[PDB]
Amino acid sequence: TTKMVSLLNHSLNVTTKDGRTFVGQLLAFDGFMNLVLSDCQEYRHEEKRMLGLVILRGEFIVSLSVQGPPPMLLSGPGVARPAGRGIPLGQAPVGLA
Amino acid sequence: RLRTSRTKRPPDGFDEIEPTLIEFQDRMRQIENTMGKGTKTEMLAPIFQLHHQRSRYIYDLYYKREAISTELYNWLLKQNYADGNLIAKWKKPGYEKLCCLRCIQTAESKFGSTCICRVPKSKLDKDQRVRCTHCGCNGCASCD
Amino acid sequence: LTISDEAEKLKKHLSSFQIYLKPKDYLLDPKPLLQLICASFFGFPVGFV
Amino acid sequence: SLCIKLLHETQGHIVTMELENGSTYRGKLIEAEDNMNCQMRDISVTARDGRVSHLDQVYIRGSHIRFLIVPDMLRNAPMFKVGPGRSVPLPTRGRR
Amino acid sequence: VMINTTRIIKHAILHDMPIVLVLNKVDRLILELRLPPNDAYHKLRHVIDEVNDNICQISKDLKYRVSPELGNVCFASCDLGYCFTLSSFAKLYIDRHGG
Amino acid sequence: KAGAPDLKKYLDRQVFVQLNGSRKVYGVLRGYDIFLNIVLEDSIEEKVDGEKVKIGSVAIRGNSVIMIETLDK
Amino acid sequence: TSDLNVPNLQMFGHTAEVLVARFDPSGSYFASGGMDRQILLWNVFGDVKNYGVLNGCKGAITDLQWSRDSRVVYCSSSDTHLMSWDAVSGQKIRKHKGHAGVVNALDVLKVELLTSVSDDCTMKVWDSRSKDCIKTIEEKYPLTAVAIAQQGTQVFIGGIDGAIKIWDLRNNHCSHVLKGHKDIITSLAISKDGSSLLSNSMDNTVRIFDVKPFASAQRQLQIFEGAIHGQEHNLLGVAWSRNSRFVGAGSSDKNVYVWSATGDLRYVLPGHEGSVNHVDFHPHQDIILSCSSDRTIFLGE
Amino acid sequence: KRSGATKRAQDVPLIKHWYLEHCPPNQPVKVRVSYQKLLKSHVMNKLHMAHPKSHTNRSLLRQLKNTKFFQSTSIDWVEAGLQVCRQGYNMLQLLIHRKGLTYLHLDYNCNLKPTKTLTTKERKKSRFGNAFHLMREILRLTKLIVDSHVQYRLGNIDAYQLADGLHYIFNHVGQLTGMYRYKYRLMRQIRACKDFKHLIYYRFNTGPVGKGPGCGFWAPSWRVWLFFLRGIVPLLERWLG
Amino acid sequence: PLSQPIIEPIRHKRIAIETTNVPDTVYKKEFLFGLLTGTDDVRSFIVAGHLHHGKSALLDLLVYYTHPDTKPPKRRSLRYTDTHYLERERVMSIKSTP
Amino acid sequence: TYRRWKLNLPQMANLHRLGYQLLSDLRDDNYFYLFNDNSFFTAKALNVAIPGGPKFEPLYKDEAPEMEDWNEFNDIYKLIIRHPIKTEYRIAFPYLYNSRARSVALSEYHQPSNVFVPPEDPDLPAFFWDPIINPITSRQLTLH
RNA sequence: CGUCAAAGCACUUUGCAAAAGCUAACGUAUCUGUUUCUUGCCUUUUACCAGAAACAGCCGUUUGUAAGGUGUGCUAAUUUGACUGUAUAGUUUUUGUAAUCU
Ligand SMILES: O=P(O)(O)O[C@H]1[C@@H](OP(=O)(O)O)[C@@H](OP(=O)(O)O)[C@@H](OP(=O)(O)O)[C@@H](OP(=O)(O)O)[C@H]1OP(=O)(O)O
Ligand SMILES: Nc1nc2c(ncn2[C@@H]2O[C@H](COP(=O)(O)OP(=O)(O)OP(=O)(O)O)[C@@H](O)[C@H]2O)c(=O)[nH]1
Ligand SMILES: [Mg+2]
Ligand SMILES: [Mg+2]
Ligand SMILES: [Zn+2]
Ligand SMILES: [Zn+2]
Ligand SMILES: [Zn+2]
Repeated sequence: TTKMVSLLNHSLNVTTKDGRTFVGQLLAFDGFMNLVLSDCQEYRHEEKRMLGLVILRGEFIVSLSVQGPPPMLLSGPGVARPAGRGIPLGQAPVGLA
Repeated sequence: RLRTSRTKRPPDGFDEIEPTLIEFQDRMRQIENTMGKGTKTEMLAPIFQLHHQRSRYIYDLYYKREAISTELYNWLLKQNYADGNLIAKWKKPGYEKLCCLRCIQTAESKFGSTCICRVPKSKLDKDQRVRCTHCGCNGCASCD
Repeated sequence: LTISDEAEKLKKHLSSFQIYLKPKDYLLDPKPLLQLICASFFGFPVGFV
Repeated sequence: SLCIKLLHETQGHIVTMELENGSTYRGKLIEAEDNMNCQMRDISVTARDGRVSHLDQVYIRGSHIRFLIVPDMLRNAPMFKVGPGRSVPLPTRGRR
Repeated sequence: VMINTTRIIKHAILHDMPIVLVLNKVDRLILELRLPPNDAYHKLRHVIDEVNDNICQISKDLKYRVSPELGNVCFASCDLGYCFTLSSFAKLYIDRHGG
Repeated sequence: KAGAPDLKKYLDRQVFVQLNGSRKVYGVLRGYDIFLNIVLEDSIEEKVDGEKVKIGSVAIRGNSVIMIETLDK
Repeated sequence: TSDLNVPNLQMFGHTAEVLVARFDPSGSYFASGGMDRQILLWNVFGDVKNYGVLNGCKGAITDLQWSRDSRVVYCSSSDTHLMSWDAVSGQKIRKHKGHAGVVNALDVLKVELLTSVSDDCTMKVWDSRSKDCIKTIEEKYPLTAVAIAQQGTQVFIGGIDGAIKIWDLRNNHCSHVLKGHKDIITSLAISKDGSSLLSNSMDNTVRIFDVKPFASAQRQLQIFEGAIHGQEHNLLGVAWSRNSRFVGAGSSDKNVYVWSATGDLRYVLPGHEGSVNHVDFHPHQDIILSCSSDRTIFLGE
Repeated sequence: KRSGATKRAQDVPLIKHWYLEHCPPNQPVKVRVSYQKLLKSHVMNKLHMAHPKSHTNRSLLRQLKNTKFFQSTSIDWVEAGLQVCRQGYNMLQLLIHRKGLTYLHLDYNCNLKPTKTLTTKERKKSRFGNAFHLMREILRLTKLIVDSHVQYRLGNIDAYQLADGLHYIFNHVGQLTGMYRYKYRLMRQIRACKDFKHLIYYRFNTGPVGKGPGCGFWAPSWRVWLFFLRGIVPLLERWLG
Repeated sequence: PLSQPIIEPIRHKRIAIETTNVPDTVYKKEFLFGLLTGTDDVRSFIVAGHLHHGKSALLDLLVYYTHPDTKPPKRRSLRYTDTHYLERERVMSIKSTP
Repeated sequence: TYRRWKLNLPQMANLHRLGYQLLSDLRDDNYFYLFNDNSFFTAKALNVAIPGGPKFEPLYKDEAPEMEDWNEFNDIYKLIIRHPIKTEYRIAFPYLYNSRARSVALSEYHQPSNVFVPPEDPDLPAFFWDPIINPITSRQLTLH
């Protein structure tokens, strides 16, 4: 049931045993998957009804699906300074002399 | 370290090896008294010698002849009869015959390098096979 | 049980209530251990409310 | 459980709920249980067809509930973490 | 019950104020006084009776009567962090052991 | 586990019970169980037409109880 | 000849030799890392100051690669690991394990695919979330540098043998070798379009090869002399310009080398205090980045 | 408690509650005054309590151990004490000989006595300062303590005699060293040791146990001298430097 | 007098305990405002009794639960709702802090 | 490193038994009423001295008659003498019983009295009615 | 106790950094010094006497972090953190009062 927790705050549409559909934002679920939906709209065959905060029973629920993503360094020791390149008179690798 | 007559009795396997440890202690005392014939650091070389030898004796007791119980061996290390760090070095590959522990650490050298004794003789020239100044060591490397 | 230093018996009794403590918790001072046990056993003071 | 906690939160407000019949009830919630049995006052029942009646005191059994329309300002009710043994979602101060 | 408690009770009943009694520092009966459970119950009962007497000295109405069976008295140990009643502890039995 | 329903205030009062299938029974509540099984005495049944028959002592299974109603002010 | 405040800018930081410093694909940011087990993030334009450090790595940053999103950073460590650092928050995302030696090189794909080689004579390709090597290729001698084609089926791995191996991830047929080198290949870099490969080897010759399915024999285009490698056996980098007409390299002779892709030496500019591990060009302007084993990184034109 | 943090051995007073409480009745005047003076010192300490200031952890011993000129080992305490006494004596001898002051004799008990009658020139040249004399007297006290322990180790005295001797040493620094001359603020510590002696004595010699030698409860005086040394160490190091 | 400074030092007279910013709680402040404004869930009462019988500890019991940030002090009780340096000195409530 | 300890209950009980001569027997803290640190700070500030406690320097020497006047405020003419104002009052209530009250410090007013008496003999049960406690008989009440 | 996650773990050495924010024991302990004032004893200086203010030093403590050491392991051990964590076909949710038409 860990996956079910991942659906918190997502927007959900739930088909019911009646056949209606509630769409809204999930607030909290249950062991019997009682759902709490905020800002809920009703889909009665399509007719629109504002419901608001709605608690669905576990038995009433048939299926559910998501419709939207959930609403959503300190420092370092580095310091820069301009400088030029100094040409050496040698042509040899560092190890070899 | 020092044990009284009323102290807790050492484990069972101690008494048969007690006399030779006593001999080690006796000669350590003699080396303390013995003076002369060396520079400021050469006179202190035989100390490490005997110390390594004593620790090697205990190491030989456990790991090569299993003549002592594990309880007695932990007791011996806890009573400083052996150097735990030196034995730990002896238990890893490349340091089977380590002389002492000052010839492995690089913070005590001028140029941040180990001692000459740690170096295999095959890559060392014939002329520079000299006695270590730290402990008189004549070759630590496991190859030799 | 909390005071009298009975770790195993107290642990078993709390396990029966599904109250689970970390092993380092039984080795606490008597008074903070009492507070921890009482806060796990009797949660929010809902009786007063 | 958080859902029954919210249902308990609702008591004293006006909540609308519909049962397995299809009738919707509009009244003041006065009691609630873990089974979601509800006690109501001043109910205005709207039947499935549309007939409107009135009731004074009812004790609706929980098993015959489809959903409830909780008042909106309970959206900010706190959802507390529930341990294994705890049966009521409450603020915690012990281990968990 | 002390002198200021008596004054508070008198002024509250004189002003028609419901009173909820919290019997604090219960843990001192167990850890300090070391009373046996029965004598601890007697001590609690005596304190409640003293509060009820102080109430009755003003108005003998039954509306102002504090006693645990009315849910009007809470046993608390705020240092150890608990404050229960008869009904709260009873519920804490019921949730564990059924219906 | 289970839980006892709160019905002490409903005891020994004239009550109306709505069962499943559009039933309806009067009566005085006399007892209840964990599963809301209720017991009624000297009760009266309503039919769809509307005439009341004396139905008597009744022991309703709690599974079928839709609502329990009192009428007093 | 750019938007830089100064023609030449010295960057001071780090507590040991810096081994890699790579530009953001957008050309707005870049990071650096080395033997100090630390990653420093910088700002290309403005005051050029640090805005974050990436602590937690338990080893030297042998190589690192920016992500196309410019939001996550992948770092290769000498301690047989491959960490994924979130640039904008600085927390551990994931640590990919499975190698058996020092992870030498790293490369990223146009698709979240990572590739790497290590001294255990293996090559491993990683998904950004799999946390495990989905494909593994075993060789006989340790591998030193990788290049992944942006199209996503051919990988070029250069190692001790002095011959570049081309591996087809799907085909697993390897009977096609880009012979021509004679010593250790320090670095490989693919052209922007995906047609030419830049190779640097310890045999002192920087060579350029073509990356096409079809060839007219002797796939070797041309070689460049001068870039010499010291006795420290360092991993010297090579870079492809944004227009892929100037090829760059670093040499252990304190020289930064830029060639015109036609065999004519263009830049010989000195300026480093030690062996220069990495060199890179800006994808928008004519900036050249230097990274030497002297705790310093140079800006360019 | 049942859980703590292992305070240092000298951070445990063990008799603080004796004078933090009231004085027992029917005591001589000196005991009452001792109680009052110790309470005064405690109150003065508590009044000027400063919240500790933040600072990074630094320690001389770790810095010295980092160098190659210092080594480490484990030895008996009496051996370490003998070594410290001998080293201090050698150091004091080497400064009395790099001055040409070879006619002055520093005996093994740390007394500077000339070996011959001195002219005015020698007497003015051989005048040392407060730093040298203070350090010499501290060294003399240390040698007294280590010599007591050595006597106990030889079997010349038993444990009870050793404890009594140590208590006497710590209570009678002003009569055994003469260190007070070169730093007179030691008199506070001397007064404190006398006060502690009074408390312990009048709580020790009660009943069957009477007057005489034997009281060896030397922890309070010992920690008093430790806390004097804590403050005098930086001053002496600066002066000797 | 010599005591009067020429340049007065910057003095901020703090008398009570007061958190500069509102500490977090287990609930939301808007929720509490909704209960106070649009609900009958508000109870107004006083906590009274004798001296040192534990009435401030009763409120500390609730503060420990609603305010997770607060922690018990080292050597005494929290004594929330004291908020006066004088009361913290005498270790007893002198004012009626709501 | 020997930096933290955890002891059992029998061990702590036995240590408490062994070192029983060197620990207080108060467990109340009401014993130090006017003889604790804050009272001493107040006494030092006011220059008074409780006859069992320390004596300090005045800390405030500014009491010269610079005003040269009695201010007709503290004069006997208009003052009711009932009981002398002892210094215990001036230390207990520093801000009421004396003017010129600067640098004084306030102390804890009261503590709940401890009612724990340790058992005399272990054979008795831990929970036992002590005869010193008065019996609970209060048939002097008029309840509802 | 259980599940998930990442961290080798236990002990220990050294370096760096920090330690009141909401009135409160970094240390339930306790020394020394400087400057500016006021005192005590005083033939002058150090050395002193005892109170205050402002400053410092020393003996110590805690935490974070980095690199190592010893002993055991990676063919497993321990620690840390998080968790909406448990049964159950027999009325109150998950082993169907369903289909049938309208
Ligand atoms: O110096 P005081 O504190 O006054 O104590 C001295 C004396 O000390 P001196 O030897 O320094 O004079 C003894 O004390 P210790 O020498 O033993 O410390 C002795 O103590 P005991 O009798 O306990 O051995 C006794 O003190 P008291 O008489 O209080 O026991 C005596 O005191 P008087 O000076 O009063 O004779
Ligand atoms: N043993 C024990 N002590 C308690 C308990 N509750 C409070 N105390 C102690 O009671 C003392 C006073 O606590 P406070 O909360 O200040 O009591 P108060 O009534 O607010 O005091 P005032 O405000 O002056 O009247 C403190 O020592 C608390 O630790 C308890 O439940 N058990
Ligand atoms: Mg209060
Ligand atoms: Mg003169
Ligand atoms: Zn050697
Ligand atoms: Zn050696
Ligand atoms: Zn050597």
